[PDB]
Amino acid sequence: ELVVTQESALTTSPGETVTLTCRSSSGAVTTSNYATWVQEKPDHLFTGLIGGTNKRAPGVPARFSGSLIGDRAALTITGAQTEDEAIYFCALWNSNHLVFGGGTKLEIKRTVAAPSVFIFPPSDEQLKSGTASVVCLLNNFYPREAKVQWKVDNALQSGNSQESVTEQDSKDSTYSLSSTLTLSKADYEKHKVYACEVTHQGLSSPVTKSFNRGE
Amino acid sequence: EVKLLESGGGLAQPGGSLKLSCAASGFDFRRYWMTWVRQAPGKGLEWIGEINPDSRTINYMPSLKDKFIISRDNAKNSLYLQLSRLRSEDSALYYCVRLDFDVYNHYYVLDYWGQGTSVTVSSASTKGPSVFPLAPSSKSTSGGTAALGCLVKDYFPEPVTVSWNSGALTSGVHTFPAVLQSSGLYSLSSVVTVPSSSLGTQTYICNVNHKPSNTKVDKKVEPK
Repeated sequence: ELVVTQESALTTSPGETVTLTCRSSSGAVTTSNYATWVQEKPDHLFTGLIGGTNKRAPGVPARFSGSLIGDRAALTITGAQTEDEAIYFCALWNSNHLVFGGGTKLEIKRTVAAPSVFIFPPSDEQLKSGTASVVCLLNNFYPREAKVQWKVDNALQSGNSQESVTEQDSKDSTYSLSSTLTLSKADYEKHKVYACEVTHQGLSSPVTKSFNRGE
Repeated sequence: EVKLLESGGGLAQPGGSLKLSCAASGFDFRRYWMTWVRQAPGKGLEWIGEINPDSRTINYMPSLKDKFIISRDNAKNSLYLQLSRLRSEDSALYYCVRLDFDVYNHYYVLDYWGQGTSVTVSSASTKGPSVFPLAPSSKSTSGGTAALGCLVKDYFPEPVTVSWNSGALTSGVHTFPAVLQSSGLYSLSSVVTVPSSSLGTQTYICNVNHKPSNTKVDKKVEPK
């Protein structure tokens, strides 16, 4: 059972050279494996980049090239651009079959950006249905690491919130994050102050956004 | 353009079968090898198999054969994938992919990919989403912007498509990855940020479609 392995994630600055590798558990990756690279961009947009180890596909920017380094197949990007933010998969041919690697997220580095933070109280329409969702938005930040803490009447919330982050934006190189606190309507009516508290490297001290129920 | 339109996905019950299909245009389909690839949620790519022009060489991923049947109909420029003995592990996006062959150059690339059709294997029933506004406030601005959005809540299965003002509004938009709640139902939010002073300047309507339950909703998000 052939397992192809790639680095999970790499970070590079614009203009810098970055090298993605692809190794095999059968032994050395060789020319006979016909290494291919595929790029995946958001909305699952796939582009074949390299075939036969080091043959660039028609239409693919010269910036990309493929080769072997010791044991492994390699995709080099010479002068990474912001639009190169993507997941890159290599795939080795073997016997008849083709086997994909697990993929490598390529993050393009940029200067630290603090999030804008917003809190949304539940709509009057949701409250009619018996539940209440409070949403917190962290918009356009870098780097990705970010803590969100929910508090209700100053009490730290635990295990009743969920969280979701976008892929790196291909233009400004930022991330955004959405968090939802769910409680029942009855529990929502028992408390006044709903706060979303956010720590991030770009903030010199945490930002809190809050609202008062029925105000 | 090259086009590869998949269809046939949706909800299937465990044990049951399903037939995906894929219609091609913009190239001489007769001449090209074709491939199916799939991607389970939050996971990597998995090659399923390939078929040559005359349907005489059909290679499969061995570790799951007697399960997927690949065929093609060159007169209809169409590729087919038959799924049987369905399990939750088969839940994925299935991609129709064109393989460019080149024996002289020593070259085999998966060059054009379809957008994919979603397959979910579950005995759970379909559920349409409720759509709730995330109202903006002139008083709740941050980083020179106002935020507004839609909470698309309690649906099954994936996916929902969301857009703003019938696709006319794209700057500032973020649709977040859906989250799976402890109820077993999905939830997602979509937001728009705008410069603060532009808030009253235009109407914002999020359009939410959920094909499995035939739900279409247009929700106006009034500043409030």
